[PDB]
Amino acid sequence: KYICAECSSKLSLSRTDAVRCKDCGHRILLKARTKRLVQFEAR
Amino acid sequence: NQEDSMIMNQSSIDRGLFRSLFFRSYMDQEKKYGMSITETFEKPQRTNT
Amino acid sequence: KKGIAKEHAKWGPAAAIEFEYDPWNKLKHTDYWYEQDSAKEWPQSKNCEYEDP
Amino acid sequence: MIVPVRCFSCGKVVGDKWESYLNLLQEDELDEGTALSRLGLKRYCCRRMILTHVDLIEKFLRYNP
Amino acid sequence: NTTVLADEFIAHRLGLIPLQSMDIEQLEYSRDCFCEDHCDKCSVVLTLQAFGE
Amino acid sequence: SKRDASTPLRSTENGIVDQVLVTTNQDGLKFVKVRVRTTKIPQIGDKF
Amino acid sequence: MNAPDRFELFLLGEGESKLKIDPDTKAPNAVVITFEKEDHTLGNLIRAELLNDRKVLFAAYKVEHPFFARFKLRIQTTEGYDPKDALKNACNSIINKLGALKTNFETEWNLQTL
Amino acid sequence: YALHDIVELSAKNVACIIQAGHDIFKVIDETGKVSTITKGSILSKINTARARVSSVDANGNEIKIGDTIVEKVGSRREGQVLYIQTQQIFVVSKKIVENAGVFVVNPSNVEAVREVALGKTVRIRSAGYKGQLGIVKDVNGDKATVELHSKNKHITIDKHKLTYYNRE
Ligand SMILES: [Zn+2]
Ligand SMILES: [Zn+2]
Ligand SMILES: [Zn+2]
Repeated sequence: KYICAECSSKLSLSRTDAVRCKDCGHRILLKARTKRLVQFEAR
Repeated sequence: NQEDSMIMNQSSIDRGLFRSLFFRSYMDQEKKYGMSITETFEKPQRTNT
Repeated sequence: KKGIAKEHAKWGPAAAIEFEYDPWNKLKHTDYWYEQDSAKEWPQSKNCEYEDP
Repeated sequence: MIVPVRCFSCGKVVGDKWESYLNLLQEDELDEGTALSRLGLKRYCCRRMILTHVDLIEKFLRYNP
Repeated sequence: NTTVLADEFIAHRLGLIPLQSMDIEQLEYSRDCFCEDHCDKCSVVLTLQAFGE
Repeated sequence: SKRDASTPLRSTENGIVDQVLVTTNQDGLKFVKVRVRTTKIPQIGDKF
Repeated sequence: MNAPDRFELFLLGEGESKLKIDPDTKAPNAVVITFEKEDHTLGNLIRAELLNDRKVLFAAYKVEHPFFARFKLRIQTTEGYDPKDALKNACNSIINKLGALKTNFETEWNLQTL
Repeated sequence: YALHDIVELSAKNVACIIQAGHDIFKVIDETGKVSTITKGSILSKINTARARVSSVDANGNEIKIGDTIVEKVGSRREGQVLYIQTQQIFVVSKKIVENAGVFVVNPSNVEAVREVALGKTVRIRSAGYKGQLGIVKDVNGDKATVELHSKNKHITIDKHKLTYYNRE
């Protein structure tokens, strides 16, 4: 559900939980793209 | 193209001519109005709202 | 999908389609812009060799 | 970022020869015009499309992401 | 997708990629044939996978 | 019990959300930043 | 935000006729044929073929606006000559010329090894 | 309580105020009888706007709150319906001063003067944008408005010719 900017490792944290990366002290905590199907056209 | 106007090729436009990417950033904070009270980032469910 | 270049340039089967006619100024369709000499300013086209001057 | 797939003016595919263009510039140490002519670009539209392109994709990939 | 590029950008680049169309006459427009979910009778499906190590 | 305080998207602009990040402010309060990317093609009204 | 439907340019709309023929009161034996979802490509060729016929007197094609894929051809012929017959003859001649050109090109390509 | 307000006197009694006072209210009941009561006699105020009550007139045309109706018999009083009772309707008329212009009449004696597609990804089948992912915004009836993912435009297309897909 979330990834680290540097480590790029999944966290899958829940509510009322720290937003800091477990592996490193960086806490950017980027989120991966949605699993929903997405379509684009060259037009 | 009068009055300094111009005519641009539609084929070139759709083929990759002067295409642009626009990025807009929105920022949100849970600024506290009073101690012990803070905002929550959750999907509204229409209950008590 | 099957389509034509009119809908989008990506379907264009040909890049450049050169079309020419009347190399020598026989029909007077074009009035060459000249300052000293029309022939000197404008070099002869490649196809000119295929028609009588 | 990447070389355009097709020329804006005519639509000729010029992205295949971009790597060949770089190799000719570096490996053979040929000038821009001679290399472009060897690649088979007659119209100056493709000449300026290839010559004027800048490889920002390599710059972007320098970062860790 | 996690490349530095954009999904729309890569889609546009892929659109310009030439594809073999010798048997285009045999192929039929999707809007013509009564199909569902881009049937192969009117469309060609490919898959792209790539990642460095 | 609570009042909605969501940030609606711009009425006159639309596009595909590109990235979303969550961090902590100087005081530790939760902070969110969402960047939306749109592809704009030249049109008649566009100025060059 | 409201760009025209690109596919609609070459595709007929719902409940739209490909050709609309109406009479013209400007001159005797004058007709107007509105071609829908067509460009200069066919109109210019049809008009040129019509002008090549002696019986045809006037044949002019006009495009109202680039936005709309549509044009109007005004055709006036001699008395007793239905414009539709002249248009059909011109189209048949165009088809014959195109077929002859295709056959000649195929023969030339076959003759040449490359 | 203000003038013309609907007061629920009891579980089965509903009245309309014709003279709103401080603690004394004159109200006409469904039977047309006008009586004076105290503030405590009113259990609660019925919200006409939020009241989903409808009746059938003599001609069969549906009548709702606020619709202008004219009596078929009597004085042919014309007025706007404020509230609809099970067997009676309260109508206020600006041309009548008696009882503050509010009168109770039988409905038969007057004449009038859930989208599953929404919020789900769809693909069009028979159109110029067939096979294109779209998000349904709203439906106006027999037509569904969908925003295309790859195009910044909303198009209205019949829902029957669209195929629905799972969230993922
Ligand atoms: Zn980390
Ligand atoms: Zn070119
Ligand atoms: Zn099909």
